[PDB]
Order: sequence, then structure tokens, then C-alpha cells
Amino acid sequence: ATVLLEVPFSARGDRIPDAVAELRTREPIRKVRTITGAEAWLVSSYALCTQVLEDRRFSMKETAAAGAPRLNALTVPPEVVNNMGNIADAGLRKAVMKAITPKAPGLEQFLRDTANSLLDNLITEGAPADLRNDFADPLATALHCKVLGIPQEDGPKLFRSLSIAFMSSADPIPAAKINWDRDIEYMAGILENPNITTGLMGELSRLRKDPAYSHVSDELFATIGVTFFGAGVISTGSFLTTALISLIQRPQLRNLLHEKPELIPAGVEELLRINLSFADGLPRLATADIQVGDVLVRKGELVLVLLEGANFDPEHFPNPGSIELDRPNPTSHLAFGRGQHFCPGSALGRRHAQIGIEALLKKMPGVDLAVPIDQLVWRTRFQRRIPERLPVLW
Ligand code: HEM
Ligand SMILES: Cc1cc(C[C@@H]2NC(=O)[C@H](Cc3ccc(O)cc3)NC2=O)cc(C)c1O
Repeated sequence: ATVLLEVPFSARGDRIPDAVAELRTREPIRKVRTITGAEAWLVSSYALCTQVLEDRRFSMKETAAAGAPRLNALTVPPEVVNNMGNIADAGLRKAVMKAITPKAPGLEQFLRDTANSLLDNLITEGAPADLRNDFADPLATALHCKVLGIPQEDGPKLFRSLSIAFMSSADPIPAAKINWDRDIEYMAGILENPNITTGLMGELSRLRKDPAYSHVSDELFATIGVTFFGAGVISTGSFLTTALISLIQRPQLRNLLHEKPELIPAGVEELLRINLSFADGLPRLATADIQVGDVLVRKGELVLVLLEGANFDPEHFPNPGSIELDRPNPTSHLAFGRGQHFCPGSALGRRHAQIGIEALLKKMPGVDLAVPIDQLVWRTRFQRRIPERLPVLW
């Protein structure tokens, strides 16, 4: 007697389990048990993953409903699962999205300067260097402070909420609320701080005092800052970290991008496609009975969209495990999701990784792992897959 297949399959972010391809082939929508004990449908083909993500009847909002089958425990207030809907309802979606593009004057230079400064410090200190804790995450953190308009020196404290905020836990996490409430208070103070005039929080601080937004809650303004800082920092830091691994493990690609940095955008797009940073399928709750492949998903059931199921689907990306800079459909992966909840920070996330990689390859053209790959320690029960340290030499 066997138990129902458990998700997630593996917290390792350096390789996809052979099991995913067998699952996709045999049962692209399959029942699984999540860490809470709930049952769910795990969708692992490109076609079915896009179907689910493009059908809003598979609702993100409704995953927060009391009594729903859960992937993991909420680490935010339930109304925050509807964060982008709340932002849209408040009339803030266009301004938010405009503030988080990589387009602001000087932002890319700041990113480059920050990356180069981080790297110089690593070079000064001498190998081995930890490229997660001492490069990718600080770069993500610095970027998001700059984007939000908040002091760089406030970044580390906000950052250290994230090892708990993005836990994938069977049970509510006491520290998540402590940190959430504290971080909200911080962002509320930011909105009241007259020195904060730039970035997302500077713009929100002005809109908050504009009569066209006088009935938007202060809670939502503060929430936008906390949520965009955290989702952005965890996602860019984790993605860049695991992209660096994939790059370091491909010396020929490393050398090609070092030699021809104009291919870095195509290389990052493939690193996005093969990225295993999201540790769990994206969750959605059926609000109707909906046919997905051979399964009639019933109203109230949980569906988990396995990004790497889609992104390594050979029917969509031939030779899926190979980084190919000349694919005909290069941005068609689901690394940034798809549909209603497509990542609003996609461009910023691309540029963060492009600039970080560009700077790394210039400063450390010899970069290599300083430990055997198997020695990386993969964070467990977390919504991202990340090695706790990424020791390199160069
Ligand atoms: C490479 C970096 C990133 C990756 C791989 C990534 C990935 C994703 C994915 C897959 C989703 C969809 C979640 C879902 O549908 O359930 C998403 C949503 C989101 N991302 Fe990104 N992300 C990245 C960078 C960023 C950045 C830089 C920001 C903000 C500055 C950000 C903010 C968000 C937010 C707020 C959402 C939720 C949108 C919503 O609920 O509708 N992300 N991200
Ligand atoms: C876990 C998670 C959820 C969403 C949907 C939704 N929308 C949001 O904007 C925030 C993101 C978030 C920010 C800070 C934090 O501590 C926990 C979650 N919360 C939500 O529930 C989206 C993404 C990308 C995600 O990783």
C-alpha cells in the first residue's frame, strides 16, 4: 500500500527530478497531497498549466478562503492574497507598475554600481565567496530599496523577514505575523516621512494625499510596500542565485556570455525558463467544475500549476534541459506566471539578473563552484528553492 503522491517533490533547485517528465507524460494533471494534508491537482504540462493560469475561474483570491484545501498556511492576512486586485480596485495598478520598471533614470547604473561594489568586496576578501548571501540577495535588497525609494540601510531588516515570510508551512507561523505587523508599521512610517519622495513609496505617499485616492486605506498603501519589497526581493534574489548555479555549471555558456555580453538577455531568458526557484506549484482554487485534460476539477478544489512542468515540457521547449539562445519561443515560458496574475515585476526581474550576471562575468570570469555541487544545502519548506550558501571561487 502506497500513500498519495506528496508535493513538493524535491527542494533541490539545481536539477529537475526525472520524475517530473514521467508525471507529465503519464498524468499531466494528477492528484497529490500537500504539506497540510490537503489534496490537490498537480498540473505539469505546458498546455494544462497555461489553461489553468489563463482561466480566472481557477482563482488565486479564493485560495485564501476559510476552509479551503491549502497548499500551505497563509503568511499574510487573507485579504492580501488579493493584493493586485486590491491595488487595481484602489486605482493604483498603473502607478505601481510604472514605479517598478527598470526604466527610472539611473536605476540600471545603480544596479551596476551596486553589483560591482559587492563583487569588489568579495574579490578583496578573497575566495571562497558566498554568492547568495553576499551577492545575489544584497543586490536584490539594494535594488528594491532603490525602487521603493526607501533608505538602503533599512533593507537588511526588511530582508530578514523573508526567511519566514516565504515559508511553505503546514501551519500558521507566529513569527510571520510579528514581522508582517512590524514591516507594515515601517512602511506606514515611510508614507508619513517627508524625506521619502522617490520610488514606489514616494509615489504612493503623494497619491495617498491626492483627493482621487482619499478613500484608499493607509493599510493598503503600507501593504503595497511590504508586498512588493518581499515578493521582489525573494524572487529576484532566489532566481539570480539559482541562475548563477546554472551558469557556473555551464563553463561554455559562462565563457560565451563573458565574451559576448549582448547575449546575456537571451541567456537570462533561458535561465528563467529553466529556473527551479518556485518550490511549489502556483495555487488556484476552482470556482466551478472545469475540465482540465482528463480530469474534471470540481468547485472548491485546489490546483497547483507546476512551473517547471510547463517550462521543461518538451512538447513546447524541445530539448528542454538545454540552454539554447536561439529558441523561436524564448519568452513563452511561465517563469513569471501567466494570465491575471502575471508578475508585475517581470522587466525589473530580468534586468536585475542581466546586470548581476554581466557584472559577475566581468569581475569573476573564472567563477566556479568552490564545493561539489551536491554540497549545496537546499532550503526546505520554503516557497523558493535556494541554496543556503553558494560558495564560489574565481
Ligand atoms: C526573476 C524574478 C521574479 C520571478 C521569477 C517572479 C515570479 C513570479 C510569478 C511566477 C508570479 C505569479 C504568481 C502566481 O500567479 O501565483 C509572480 C507574481 C508577482 N510578483 Fe514576481 N517574480 C519576480 C520578480 C518580481 C519583482 C521584481 C517584483 C516586484 C518588484 C515581483 C512582484 C510580484 C508580485 C507583487 C506578484 C503578485 C502578482 C499578483 O498577485 O497578481 N516579482 N512573480
Ligand atoms: C506567496 C505568494 C503569493 C502571491 C499572491 C499574493 N500577491 C501578493 O502580491 C503577495 C506576495 C507576497 C508578498 C509578501 C509576502 O510576505 C508574501 C507574499 N501575497 C499574496 O498572497 C504572489 C507571489 C509572487 C507569492 O510568492
